Amino acid sequence: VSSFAALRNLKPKKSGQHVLLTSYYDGWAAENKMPTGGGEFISSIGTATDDGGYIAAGPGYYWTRVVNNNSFTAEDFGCKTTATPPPNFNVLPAELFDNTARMQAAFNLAISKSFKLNLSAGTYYFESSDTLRITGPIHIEGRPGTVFYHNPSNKANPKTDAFMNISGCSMGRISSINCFSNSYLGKGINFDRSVGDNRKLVLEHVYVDTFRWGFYVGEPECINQIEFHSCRAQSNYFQGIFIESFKEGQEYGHSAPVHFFNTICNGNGPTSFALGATYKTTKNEYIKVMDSVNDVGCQAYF
Amino acid sequence: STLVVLAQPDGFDSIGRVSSFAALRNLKPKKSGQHVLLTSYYDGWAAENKMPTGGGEFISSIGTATDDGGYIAAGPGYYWTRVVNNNSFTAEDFGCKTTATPPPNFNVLPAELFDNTARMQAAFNLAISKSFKLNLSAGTYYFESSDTLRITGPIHIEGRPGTVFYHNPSNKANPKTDAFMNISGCSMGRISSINCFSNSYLGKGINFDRSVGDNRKLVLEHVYVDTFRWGFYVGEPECINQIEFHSCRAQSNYFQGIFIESFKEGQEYGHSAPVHFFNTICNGNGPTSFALGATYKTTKNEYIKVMDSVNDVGCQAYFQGLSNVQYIGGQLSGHGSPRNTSLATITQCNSFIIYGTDLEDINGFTTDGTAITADNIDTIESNYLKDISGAAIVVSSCLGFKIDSPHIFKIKTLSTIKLM
Amino acid sequence: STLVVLAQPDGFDSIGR
Repeated sequence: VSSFAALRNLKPKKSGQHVLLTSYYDGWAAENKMPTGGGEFISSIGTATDDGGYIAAGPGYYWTRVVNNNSFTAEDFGCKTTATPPPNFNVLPAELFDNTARMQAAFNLAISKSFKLNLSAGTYYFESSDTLRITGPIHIEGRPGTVFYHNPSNKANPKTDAFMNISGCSMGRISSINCFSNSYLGKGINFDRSVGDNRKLVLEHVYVDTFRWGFYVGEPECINQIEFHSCRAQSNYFQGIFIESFKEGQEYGHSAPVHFFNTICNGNGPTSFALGATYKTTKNEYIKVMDSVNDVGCQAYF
Repeated sequence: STLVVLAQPDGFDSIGRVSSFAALRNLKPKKSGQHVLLTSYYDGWAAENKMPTGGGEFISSIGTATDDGGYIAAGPGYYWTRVVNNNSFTAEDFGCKTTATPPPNFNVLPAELFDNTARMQAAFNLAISKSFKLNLSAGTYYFESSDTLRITGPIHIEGRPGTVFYHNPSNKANPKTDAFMNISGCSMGRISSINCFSNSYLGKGINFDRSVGDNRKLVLEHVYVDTFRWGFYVGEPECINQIEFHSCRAQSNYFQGIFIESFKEGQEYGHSAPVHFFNTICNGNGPTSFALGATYKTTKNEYIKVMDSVNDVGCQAYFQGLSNVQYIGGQLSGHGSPRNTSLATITQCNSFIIYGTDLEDINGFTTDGTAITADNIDTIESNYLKDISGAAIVVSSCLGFKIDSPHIFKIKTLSTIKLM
Repeated sequence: STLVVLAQPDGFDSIGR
């Protein structure tokens, strides 16, 4: 079978057939690259919810992937990578395909079935009004060169909306990812208790650059016993790490303990260039980066 | 004509398959070197709601070899061997099964009871012998056997969030003290992301021994041990040199979460050294009032009294006869009001150092079993001065003890540190 | 006839490598 859409249109004669899917999209050969996202599928007669990865549905039948070694790749869900842009201020990648909805379907499969998600090198681009959510324990493993690039153009509040939200991820691991935005807007990764506590989550080689805040925590009891190993927060507009369990006049609360091992915060804070900069969105709107002409910051705030 | 059928988009379905591993045992080859496909280890997955598992590709040989139930399927005068990819394989390749995870309540068993002990022993043997990594899937593996599961050499084991090992001690010869899992000789191994529990307050979770050799640089990561009698047990010298615990948890065990005792009184001196704990937690270990009154009902309808005596006490962690021990980060806490003499007890060690560990919530007792309240506090200080009890951390005959400045709270016993 | 050969439990062997 040539592509995932062709698979949706392929009607089986009997439940339990095995077929081969070469690649998720066709036309790799006219380009200069190899097929990706293919695999082996088995048919069933009945109804099921199409997923875009694991399950391909037609009228009265569906096809399910055979998953090997309890793991899969984001390409299995139709995500695409491209060449990485430089870290300069308003610079976007060369091709702009939005991966948010397909990557959300991939995260949902990894949390539901407890498969490990394998990411490849290159940049995944994200330009969506929705935040990417992790809502349970998960294994994610990238490669040296795995990049998540966030465009805040479509967010309802670009300055404060989060790119990625993590909640309830006990005993998970997330390794080898580089998130950056080139905008001085938004939160890189936001931790919440909207699902539960991230009780023994481990982040390893996670890098967050050029947002407004890199790692953000703003409520109690949501990062108990979290661990950061070899992580980096760099060149963010206010702080690299911002943890604030409660504000003035609010009920006391905390999270405890918190462990940082060989993590670096470097270059966070308003520079004179940043103070004067204006961000140009893909809809040709202009967003003033500064809040006030007297902005100051720090590397880490606990 | 037939090539036209084969070249259709669904032509791969016209290739045949072997339906199960037993069918593979009965498949006689015509010639050594044939290749065949095995759909799944067991058949009948389609009548259920779930996908094939444990299949792969096999190659035939003419001769004799010892069957494994995984790697090699043998018949009379021939056999079949799996093709293994990326030097790794899964427990399903050996016929293991998973089921839905029970809640952590006291005498609650899973819904389906298939015993995985002999097949998991075969898989461990293949991983140690050939140096392949073993991949485990989510769900519970159930274990109910008179034999302990043994690891006897260096190994890589990698589970998933939700991988559970459930142990039923009904068939053990001595349920109260028999180990579920024995580790020995595992230098440079790694074991990660496993949750073992028993719901019985009986047995040892993971026992370390020198029956094969030293566990010289074994690394345990995200290994949880719950509701046994002891979570991690060490009971002889020179068997955990340079071991490492990363992000591990021992929780709700009857006496201790961590029990290390190189030698007892009147025995020759010995130790293991160094020992490294990083961000590990022991919590809720010790005899609770429910546990003191509980009785375990076995699958054979026998009743086993959980208590040893009505004055049972415990602690979160117990270290004896060690040297150069570092406890970095982590937590030790008595959540649930178990009866504890202390949170940590240290005896006859050399250089025990605690860096910023979180200590909290102790419900204090003496070694006899006397509750330590305000009303009798003065009496305690007179009559139990020489007892190994009465503090959040009790230190006895330790050279080079050191604790920095952690946050401590809810200490309802006589003192915070006791030195003796 | 050849389809019957290919559909046997050891049919994958008849593919060359």
